[PDB]
Amino acid sequence: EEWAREIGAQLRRIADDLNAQYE
Amino acid sequence: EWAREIGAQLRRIADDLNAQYE
Amino acid sequence: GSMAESELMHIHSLAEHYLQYVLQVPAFEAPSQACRVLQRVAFSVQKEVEKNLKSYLDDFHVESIDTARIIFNQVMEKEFEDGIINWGRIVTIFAFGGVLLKKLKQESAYKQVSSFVAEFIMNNTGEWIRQNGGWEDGFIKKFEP
Amino acid sequence: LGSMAESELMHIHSLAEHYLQYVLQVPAFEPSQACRVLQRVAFSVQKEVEKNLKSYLDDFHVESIDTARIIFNQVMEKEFEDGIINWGRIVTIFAFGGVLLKKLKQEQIALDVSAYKQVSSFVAEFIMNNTGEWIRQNGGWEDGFIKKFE
Ligand SMILES: [Cl-]
Ligand SMILES: [Cl-]
Repeated sequence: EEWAREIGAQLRRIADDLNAQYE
Repeated sequence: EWAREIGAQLRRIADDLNAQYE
Repeated sequence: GSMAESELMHIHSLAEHYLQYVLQVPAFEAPSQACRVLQRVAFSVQKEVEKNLKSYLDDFHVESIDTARIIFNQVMEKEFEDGIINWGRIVTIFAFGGVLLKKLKQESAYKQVSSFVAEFIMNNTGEWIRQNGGWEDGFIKKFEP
Repeated sequence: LGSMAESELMHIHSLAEHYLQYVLQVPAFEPSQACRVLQRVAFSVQKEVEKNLKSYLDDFHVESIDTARIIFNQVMEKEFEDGIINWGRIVTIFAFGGVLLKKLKQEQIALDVSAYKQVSSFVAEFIMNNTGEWIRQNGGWEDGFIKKFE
């Protein structure tokens, strides 16, 4: 579950970076 | 404005980075 | 039918076609434009995840669909815990399902993964999708440009 | 006694300078583990910013050090307006200083071979003024920062 928090954080970061890349 | 959007994204990036290194 | 039914079925179709693309198995006959952009954008996210998170993923041994389901659930719960939804996040749902399908294949997975992916998207983002122009308008405009 | 805050500022400034020198590939006269870790993690963030926030970075032009300072302070003020501090946020201070320095090198009107020294100064001031106490309370650069990211 530490992995869930850590992977979930990185995926959120990736997601929101993608969102911003397309405005 | 661009300043507020960049600051907001940096905050998100920082906090996600922080959470990745528990 | 209900709006709920049409939304879920459309999400499931999208999940299925993406996961087929991840499996590199051909399908007989009409790729919608949402399918095509999802293929592009989700697969690029999937490759980034498989590279950036290699050390985490190599720790998992996804020897069953149950293990995949739990991993997906737990990671998705964390990702969405802040209550924010956007199209980038929706893309990562598909991408992470593909990451886990690939791992399952190595460690019907396709049917079961497409189902739990669809359920999560519907239950956590279905209304947001409706409110933000849907798949064949808002989604494609977001990723084109 | 009378030098604690002076030492802290000079250490912060040294980290900021060495990061910005790393960004521009300028050989440093003096690297510690804190510098190596900071260089890895902050540079990761800098590239992420330059890739994903391109459309916002394209919205401004850094034609002078004065403009760089104003933009830096505006963006940083927004980031830290919720009053929260953590090591990830400190990393982003360095990383955005680097982003701005790269812009300034491309966009500055006046010749300014010393630009990175001026940027390191206002980066150091921000860190000290807004996170200086928190740094001291949270293990410093060795027991706090290095352990966080290693
Ligand atoms: Cl269906
Ligand atoms: Cl922290």
